[PDB]
Amino acid sequence: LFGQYAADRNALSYFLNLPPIPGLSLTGGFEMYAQNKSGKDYDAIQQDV
Amino acid sequence: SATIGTYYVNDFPMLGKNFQVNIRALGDFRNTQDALKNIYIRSSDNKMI
Repeated sequence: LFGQYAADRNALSYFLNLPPIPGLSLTGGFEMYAQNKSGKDYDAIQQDV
Repeated sequence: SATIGTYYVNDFPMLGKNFQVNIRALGDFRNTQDALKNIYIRSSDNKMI
């Protein structure tokens, strides 16, 4: 499937096999949240991120 | 309530969280017992009473 859709065209396609365990991540990728307290606009938050 | 007391109309945004908006008369006017004399209200005939 990846070979078929190598050309982006107008869509971004990611093909994944379903998780072996629902609600779990095999890679262990951390989930990190950076909380803004001053109240900066989301554009500035995205720039900093 | 608005002149003598505190009237919480709605909320306004500051530092992300919502904070109250309160209407009250200047403390000097509410001090005396005869504060009612200074206060005014408009009848249905658009006359101040």
